[PDB]
Amino acid sequence: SLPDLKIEKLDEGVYVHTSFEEVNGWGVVPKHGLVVLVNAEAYLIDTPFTAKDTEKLVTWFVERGYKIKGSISSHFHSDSTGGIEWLNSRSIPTYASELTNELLKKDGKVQATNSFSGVNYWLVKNKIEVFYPGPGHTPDNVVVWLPERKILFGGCFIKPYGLGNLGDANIEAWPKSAKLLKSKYGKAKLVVPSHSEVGDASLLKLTLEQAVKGLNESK
Ligand SMILES: C[C@H](CS)C(=O)N1CCC[C@H]1C(=O)O
Ligand SMILES: [Zn+2]
Ligand SMILES: [Zn+2]
Repeated sequence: SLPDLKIEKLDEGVYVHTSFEEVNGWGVVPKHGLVVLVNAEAYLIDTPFTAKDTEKLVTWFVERGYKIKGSISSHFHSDSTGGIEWLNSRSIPTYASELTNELLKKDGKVQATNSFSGVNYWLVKNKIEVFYPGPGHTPDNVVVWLPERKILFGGCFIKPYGLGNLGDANIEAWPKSAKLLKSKYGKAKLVVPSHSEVGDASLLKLTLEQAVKGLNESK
């Protein structure tokens, strides 16, 4: 029996959702996601692994009087995009980078309805920003920045302890992308990784260090 979906407040207008799956060859993997509230509207940062969890997550917010305005997926893997098919079926707007959509189509998965290309994208002006630091954990990975709180959702890019599965990784690119991310978001109050506990800006440094080590052990 896996743990039930968890929803907890991280900051004003910000909640973290945690979902769990048994992953072949990796054991039980926890996935952190965010829900960001603007007025009476709610935005999903990453979907839980499954439609069932995504439906539960949406319901929890709908019950509390919020309209689900949009969803954004950090990268193509199912821990970020699992709910897209369901969200699309409910006509709830879904967002991903053009690269992520290309990779999804490739993986035989349902694509986000809306896509953006380019480094910066403001899902909500002045409140939610998507940033692409370049290839790392995957070619398409992006981070989400909340300026009003200085909270960065690292997603699966942030890897303090180990890089994890390198199957889709760009090992050569990653240290450079990490350096770029650290320079841009060193100011961050909080960093929320996908697969590990919430932390301060130091997670950016650790990720860069891990990325360099991985490339080296790699040579
Ligand atoms: C469900 C995730 C996809 S990012 C996964 O398989 N793993 C494998 C180990 C932890 C985590 C990771 O690569 O970050
Ligand atoms: Zn991944
Ligand atoms: Zn992941």
